[PDB]
Amino acid sequence: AVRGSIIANMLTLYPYDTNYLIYTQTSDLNKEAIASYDWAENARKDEVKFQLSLAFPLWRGILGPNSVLGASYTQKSWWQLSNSEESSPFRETNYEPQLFLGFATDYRFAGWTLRDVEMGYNHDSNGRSDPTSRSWNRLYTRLMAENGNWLVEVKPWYVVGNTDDNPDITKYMGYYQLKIGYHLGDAVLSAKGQYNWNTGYGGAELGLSYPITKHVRLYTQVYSGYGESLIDYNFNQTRVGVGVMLNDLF
Repeated sequence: AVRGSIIANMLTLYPYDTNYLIYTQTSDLNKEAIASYDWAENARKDEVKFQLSLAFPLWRGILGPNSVLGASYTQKSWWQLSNSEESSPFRETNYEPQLFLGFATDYRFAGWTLRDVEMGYNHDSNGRSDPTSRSWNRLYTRLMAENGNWLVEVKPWYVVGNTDDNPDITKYMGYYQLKIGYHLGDAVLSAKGQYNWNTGYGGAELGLSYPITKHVRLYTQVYSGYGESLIDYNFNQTRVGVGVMLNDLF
């Protein structure tokens, strides 16, 4: 089985990243970037945030017994539920589809065991038009290794193609994302961050989850920093939220 291995599992729908629904409250709401929306001025700091993440095997065995041509779809949304006055609109959705090539490996080194090696294309959108449109594409490599109750993932990338809606996004995002998971009994502690040294901008996301049932977990999240979403890429905030989860990191 190997817990947390996206590619191994991938070799009923398949999860990719985590899936979850939480009720959040942000330290501040970026009214500036969404000022062109009629409702923008009466925007509240409490939103429902949720994420879906599916993985789809397209061609298993394309380069051997442990490889796969695959695709994923991760979608995050921030919803102004409590804002009944404006018709509880969606503030923002990020659509993040990937086309990739992944390997279920077993390369051991220093007690660690590298289990996923994945290389592909990444497109990340917010589906809006001008002037609220946000977008960037990336060639990345996702690398995951395990060690007992530890899981560590590193996903470096190279920004490719056009970035006109957010030229300087890479200034706030960085060139890689780092995940740390920890298995305290059935509780999963998780750390998700990215940071650009040359600029000093970045952001982190802490998390704690515990099962209620075989398919549902209690979950709490704390995001703090830049780039929580595309429309808030150049905007800092601390958001905290509580809700439910299907699958975590492992």
